[PDB]
Amino acid sequence: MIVPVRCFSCGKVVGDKWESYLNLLQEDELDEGTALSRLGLKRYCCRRMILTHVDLIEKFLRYNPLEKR
Amino acid sequence: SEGPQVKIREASKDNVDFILSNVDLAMANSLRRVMIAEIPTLAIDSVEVETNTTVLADEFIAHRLGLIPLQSMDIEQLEYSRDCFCEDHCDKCSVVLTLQAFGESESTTNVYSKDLVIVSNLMGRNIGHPIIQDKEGNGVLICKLRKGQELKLTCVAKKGIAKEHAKWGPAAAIEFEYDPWNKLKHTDYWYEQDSAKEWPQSKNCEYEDPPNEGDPFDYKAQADTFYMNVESVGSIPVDQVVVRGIDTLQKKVASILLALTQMDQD
Amino acid sequence: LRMKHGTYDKLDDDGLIAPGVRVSGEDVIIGKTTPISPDEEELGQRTAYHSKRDASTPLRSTENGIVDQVLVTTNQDGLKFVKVRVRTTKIPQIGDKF
Amino acid sequence: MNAPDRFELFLLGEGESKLKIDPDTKAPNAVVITFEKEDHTLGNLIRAELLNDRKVLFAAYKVEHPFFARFKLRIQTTEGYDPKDALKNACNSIINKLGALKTNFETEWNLQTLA
Amino acid sequence: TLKYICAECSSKLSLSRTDAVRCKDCGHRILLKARTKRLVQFEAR
Ligand SMILES: [Zn+2]
Ligand SMILES: [Zn+2]
Ligand SMILES: [Zn+2]
Repeated sequence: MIVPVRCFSCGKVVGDKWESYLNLLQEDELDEGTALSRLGLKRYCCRRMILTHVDLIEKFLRYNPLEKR
Repeated sequence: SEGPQVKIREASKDNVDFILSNVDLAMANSLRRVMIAEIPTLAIDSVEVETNTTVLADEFIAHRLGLIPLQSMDIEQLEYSRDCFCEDHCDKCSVVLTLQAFGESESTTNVYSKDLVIVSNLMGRNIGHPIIQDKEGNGVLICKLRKGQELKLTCVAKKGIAKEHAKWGPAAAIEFEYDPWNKLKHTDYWYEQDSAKEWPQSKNCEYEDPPNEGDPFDYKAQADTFYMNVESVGSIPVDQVVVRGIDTLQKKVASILLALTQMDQD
Repeated sequence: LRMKHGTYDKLDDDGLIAPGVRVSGEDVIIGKTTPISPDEEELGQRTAYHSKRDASTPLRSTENGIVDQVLVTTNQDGLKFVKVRVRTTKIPQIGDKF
Repeated sequence: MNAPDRFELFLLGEGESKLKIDPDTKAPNAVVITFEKEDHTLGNLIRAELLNDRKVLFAAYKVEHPFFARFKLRIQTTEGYDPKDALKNACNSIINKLGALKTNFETEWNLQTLA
Repeated sequence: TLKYICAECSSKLSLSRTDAVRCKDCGHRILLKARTKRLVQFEAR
């Protein structure tokens, strides 16, 4: 629902590359493969972590908080 | 010196690509396994949640926090919590971080690992700082807050090895190759029409002479000249992964020697 | 009377456990009592002080986890009723089906 | 629920020793050594180093079950050569080779200036 | 006596035994028990 911290297979930290992955797609107009290779994800185990991730936390954040401070 | 030889092909902040020569297969594989699973590292082990109004579960957040790479350069100065005489944790065996995030903005506030604040006394060591790698300066995206949501928690990070849990592993993926030309015939190459055409040559084939395709099979040849590429998660520098792996394997063998002498004296 | 052997200490004054509290197997999460006829003779441990019996709701004997959300409301009849959500991890282990 | 603690992969328990050497009655001058809280990482290294010893007739290791972090190492040496001394020599040669490897890697890393 | 939060208006209320379970601000009859004030410990594995 949010980007995993580490790649499942090898353990490379991919959780810090998610926000820069979206920038490479929306304002640099790169295709997904070049955006993955630019971030340093050269193993397809790491590439499937970012490429196949679904950001379901954005849908969860549209609901109003139950306990609002 | 006489023994295993190292020729480093490439060196980076988080990658070292080297040729480990004049060494047996078992010791190269043992070094690979020790770097993967046996190097002590600092990682967040226990999370005490005070406030959690996020959309993520407490245990979800705790599992994400365990996988945050923390600085572990001076991890040998830290003690295992099982070997410490304190009740739960202290500065001698743990590093206490805190994380206080509030959604004060109308847009979504991202909670990063740069927001983790060490509140324990480090005693001048070089541990506990979350590792920052990207150019933006933020860390790993821990959570996301909408307006009015709060996340207050306290992490205790203790030293451990990747055999206990993979959050303590600093070794990422370790590339490990030998005999790229298959001159030892350790693989029987599957093929449809031609094995040489259908199997792409590895990048290490430039570092060995190709076979002369008329010479007899060398039955006396053993596996040496390993091409290894260690990648660092960031917790320790990539050279310290290899050095600490050699040290850990040496300490394991020395512990076997010590136990052997202790039961020899009885 | 007839109290369950599980702990009741995690309950609050309303008989409901607060969200966030960790629960373990056969622990009471909803506490409920019903009145009985006074001055009976059953099971030996029956006295005039025992004006009620326990109709509490324990957790499953093998399950555990964290109380995620406790919801108090009324039904169509106006009777008060509660819903307690317990949240746990299912980490894959030997025998899990994929 | 039935999952064992992970520290049982590398922590010696109560009343458990690191090594446990038994004589082997199948062959003369042969012992079986049970290594607790170790795995293929130590076993393969020790076995392949023992096979480089010239006076060792047999060296093998097995992990009887992957659930338990322990392995059995059978050593059979020549007559007049204690298999405990063969284990000591194999361990010492591994220590020396690893020390040489550490020094070589440190010097070669210090030669690198692009890090 | 015990703290609750209304499900839709998210207003903190204090309810006793005799109080009917109903929000005093927006009248929604669904109330959530407040999260506990004691700190709860999670292993980060
Ligand atoms: Zn990966
Ligand atoms: Zn301590
Ligand atoms: Zn309301």
